[PDB]
Amino acid sequence: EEAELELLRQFDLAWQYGPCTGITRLQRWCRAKQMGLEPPPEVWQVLKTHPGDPRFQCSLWHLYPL
Amino acid sequence: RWLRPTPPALDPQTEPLIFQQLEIDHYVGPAQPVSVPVLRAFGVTDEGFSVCCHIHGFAPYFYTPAPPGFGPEHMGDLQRELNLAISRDSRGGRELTGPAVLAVELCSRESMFGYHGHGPSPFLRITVALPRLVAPARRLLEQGIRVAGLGTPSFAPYEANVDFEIRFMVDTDIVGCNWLELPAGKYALRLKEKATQCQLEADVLWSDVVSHPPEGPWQRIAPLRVLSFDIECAGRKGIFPEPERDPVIQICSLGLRWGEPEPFLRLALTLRPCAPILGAKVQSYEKEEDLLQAWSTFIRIMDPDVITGYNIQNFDLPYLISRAQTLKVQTFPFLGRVAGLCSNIRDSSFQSKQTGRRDTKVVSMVGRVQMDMLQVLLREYKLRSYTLNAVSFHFLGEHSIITDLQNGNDQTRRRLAVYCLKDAYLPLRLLERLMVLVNAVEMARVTGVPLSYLLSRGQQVKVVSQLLRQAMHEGLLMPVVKSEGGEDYTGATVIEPLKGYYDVPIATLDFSSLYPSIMMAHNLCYTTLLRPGTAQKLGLTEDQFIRTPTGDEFVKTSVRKGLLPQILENLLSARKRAKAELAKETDPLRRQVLDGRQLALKVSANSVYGFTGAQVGKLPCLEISQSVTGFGRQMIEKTKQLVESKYTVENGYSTSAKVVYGDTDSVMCRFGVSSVAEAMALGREAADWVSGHFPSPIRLEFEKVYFPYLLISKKRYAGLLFSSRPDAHDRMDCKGLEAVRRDNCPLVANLVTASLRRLLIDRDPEGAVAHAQDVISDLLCNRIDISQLVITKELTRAASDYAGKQAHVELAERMRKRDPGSAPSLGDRVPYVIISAAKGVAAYMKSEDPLFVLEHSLPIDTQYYLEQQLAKPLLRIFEPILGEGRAEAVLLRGDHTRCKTVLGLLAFAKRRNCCIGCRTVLSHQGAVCEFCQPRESELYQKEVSHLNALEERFSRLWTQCQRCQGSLHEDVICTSRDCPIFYMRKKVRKDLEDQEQLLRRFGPPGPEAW
DNA sequence: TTAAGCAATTCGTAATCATGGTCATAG
DNA sequence: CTATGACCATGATTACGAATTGC
Ligand SMILES: Cc1cn([C@H]2C[C@H](O)[C@@H](COP(=O)(O)OP(=O)(O)OP(=O)(O)O)O2)c(=O)[nH]c1=O
Ligand code: SF4
Ligand SMILES: [Zn+2]
Repeated sequence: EEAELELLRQFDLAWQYGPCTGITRLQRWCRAKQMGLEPPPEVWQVLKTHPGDPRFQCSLWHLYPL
Repeated sequence: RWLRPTPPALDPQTEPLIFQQLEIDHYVGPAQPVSVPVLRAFGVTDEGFSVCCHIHGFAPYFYTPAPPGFGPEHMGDLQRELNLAISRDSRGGRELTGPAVLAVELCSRESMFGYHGHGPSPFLRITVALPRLVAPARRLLEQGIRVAGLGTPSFAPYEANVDFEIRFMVDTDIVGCNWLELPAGKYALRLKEKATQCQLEADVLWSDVVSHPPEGPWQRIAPLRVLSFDIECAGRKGIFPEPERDPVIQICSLGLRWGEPEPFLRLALTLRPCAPILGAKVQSYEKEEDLLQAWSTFIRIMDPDVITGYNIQNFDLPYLISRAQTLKVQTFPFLGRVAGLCSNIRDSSFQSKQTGRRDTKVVSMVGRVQMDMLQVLLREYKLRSYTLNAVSFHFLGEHSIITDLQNGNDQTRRRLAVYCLKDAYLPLRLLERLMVLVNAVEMARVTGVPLSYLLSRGQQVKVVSQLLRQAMHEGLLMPVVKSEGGEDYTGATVIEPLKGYYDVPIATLDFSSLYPSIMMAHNLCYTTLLRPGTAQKLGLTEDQFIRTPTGDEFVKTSVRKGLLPQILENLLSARKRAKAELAKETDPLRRQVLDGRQLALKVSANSVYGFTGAQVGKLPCLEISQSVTGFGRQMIEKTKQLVESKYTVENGYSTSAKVVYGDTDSVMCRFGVSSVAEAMALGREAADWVSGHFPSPIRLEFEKVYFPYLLISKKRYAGLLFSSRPDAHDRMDCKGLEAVRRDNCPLVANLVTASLRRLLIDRDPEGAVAHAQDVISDLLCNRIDISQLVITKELTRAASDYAGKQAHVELAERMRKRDPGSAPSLGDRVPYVIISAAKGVAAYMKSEDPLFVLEHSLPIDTQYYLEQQLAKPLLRIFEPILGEGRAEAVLLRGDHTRCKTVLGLLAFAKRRNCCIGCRTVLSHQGAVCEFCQPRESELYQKEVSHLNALEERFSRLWTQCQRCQGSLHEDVICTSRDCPIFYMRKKVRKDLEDQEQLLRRFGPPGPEAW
């Protein structure tokens, strides 16, 4: 923790995985894996050792009335 | 980056200098030629080199009458006035003045105020060494000691104490933004070892210069250099940025030469490594010290003339200065032209009854000129919101996210830089499109004040300047009268209306430039005001003086010519030339900006008259003001008597006309015919007929024909506008009504405009009633956007708003938990909406910020908006066409439509389902009721045509943001509170969320797993 | 040391007056 | 238990002070 919260914030702004501020984080991870762009096997291995926490399993701007 | 061209081959003993000045400056100096105040003048050549000019040998002075004794006509006492008193008790009278070369001079002059005769009198001219010694001398010659050998017994008053640079410019006939010439052999370039940073540095004596009056070929403008910039900072969540914790991360700059239709420089300086942008240079640094140093070096090397931006004074420059002070970078705050001078932040305030009161900071830059476009908008224009988005929509047509666009990758930083460059580009487009700078240069050339005074001062320095420039040509001196305080006088008359609705044409006749032509054609001035005794015992009344309705006597023009007639005549010809230029444009926005130019010149001419009556001012003469408004009242009642008396049934005409209205310059006479051609013909005959009963330039003129007409009260009416006949109609006129004020809701102003449209153009009251019914019904059914509900009010001086409790003051002074660092200040506008509660004693307890009621979802008081905002303007407008059954008609059109309303313990809802047909709560989830089950195909048919229309509204809105943003492949981030698009795109998601779930009460129309 | 003017319509806010409704006491 | 009187408040209307616009 506090290092796992920057890896996800770095996965969320890389443009080669998609334009993602409307959906979940694991849905975008599986969308890129289907098309197989290059999802890395570390943004998966922190979404498995946690429960349904809203500060891991949510996009950066899931507040913010946009 | 790009440098100025190289000054090749100037030789001073053969060649002159011809350059155009921008700024002047005062400077107390050593290195005297073998006075101490020497003058600086900065400017540009006809090619593009930068020229500093040092001017020597000038010292301030004033005048004082020589008292009638044996002293000031005897040279021993003149030089004894120069000589100091060596006594011990004269330490209060010869120290703070001390040994200064005040000197003694004898001259024969006159005082301005009044008319005593054509004969002058001896005055003493007193020079002083320094400009910062005329204040203690004034404190030592009037209330100080003037016992000096009995030469000047106390007291003799001081006359013509004015400003130093203004006295220089009045002396040598140099005006703002003028062409200046140093002749051959008069100036020395290498006499001044370089202390400033310009290219050419001359060193001249103050009698060598030649001033060219701007006219003919001397009416050009040199190629100046204009810069605009913008900055970005990275803040915390909630917390507004603070110059001791939040770094400056990006600076972006645009630069152009004036006269060329595109820029030539486009630079962006960032603080992490970035990605390239086509059309601009990009440099990157790993520390902020390098970024601030790089910007200071660029601003020294490019060396711009003018610096613009948007809110750069109150946000950008002091943020940069404080941030450079915190990080210990010594070389930043030297931004000016003088090589050894650092810059400093200093507060200032301005207040008037015309613009209100505003408090600004200033930052010192010598040589360079500042033009914040926000202050120009706030001074000239009266708008509803003053945000960059709001004025860019009105004229053209468009913090915590940024901190994670900067802590991310380099394409995010490239997106941030493109956003910042668009921000830094918008005020240039506004400056060149609105004709700001051309009008500022013409104002400085017509009035004679510098170019920095049109952003800091009011309308007094300009009329003082023009009066002094006209006073040197006949030899008069101005006095100092100051009084606190006189009384008011009686203003203008308004004629009593015949209120109602008219449907026969009324023609408008008015006088053009009324008060300046009264002051012109009856020879009224300070310098020809006759005191009550000095007529006596001469008895010549006829054609030597006249008498006014307030009571004064004023000398005819066969003896004197006043000074205010000539200043007014110059201003009137300048406005006439501006209108003659405006009569040949075809573009609409260009036509209104030339209208803005001529409006400004008419405001200047009327502020000449308003100077006289200002008892808190510099020279008031309320006798003149009273004579002006007395002549106004007399002439308008003359107009009304004459118009209603001549064209009558016995005088061969058709119908005796009757005046329905008149307001101090205009007359709205109702003629009787219902043919617009015959009304126009008789109205032109009437205007030209009545004008032949006056001196000149007094003239009445036809202006319009209203058909139909609607008169509600004093200063409240409406009508439809005819300019010609085959030019059928132009537009509506809404004088005073609820559509042009800014104290209300957009909903109410829109309803008033649409009602007058349906009522005056199509003449259908039934569509008007149906329209107002639909507006009220959609209000009560909760389908009206919250853009239409926002009220704005101006937060003025804090003590008047201490005196009585208001709504906007209560919202402003109540801070937020998120941000006690961004809140309304004095002078701005506070927006709010009114929510529903049960505290009926106070409408100042129900007000809330629009963004707070957005994010926290508070309900709206529809009864407040129904009975307090809407109802009474409608009862103003709709009554005069009918009786009081019309009040009952709209309150009954409410009554058929008021019966349809839509809406701790509130969380414990049981999700009670309800029948879609007859609204009966019941156990189970099926949509239809057992009594209303047969009619189910019709109840499914009903409401799927509602889902169908919500689907069509989702798609038109959420793809409009993609075209306003620019991109089709990346996310939208725009929470622009002045866009209707925002929060209208938020509610359709919830309407669709609700209406989709109501149709799943019905089963599915098929399987889905096959 | 520094500052154009006044006439207002108009609506809001506050205060005062009127009118009824509720509670308590007495018969 | 019922009726009458008193008090109390609450609501509505009228009069005054204040942002903006017409000149
Ligand atoms: C607008 C305005 C008018 N007035 C006075 C002076 C004017 O002589 C008188 C008439 O008002 P206006 O009709 O507004 O101005 P005007 O008649 O001088 O010029 P024009 O007809 O070309 O539009 O009202 C002022 O004193 N100060 C002002 O700001
Ligand atoms: S909400 Fe959409 S349409 Fe409205 S300003 Fe923002 S981007 Fe433009
Ligand atoms: Zn039912």
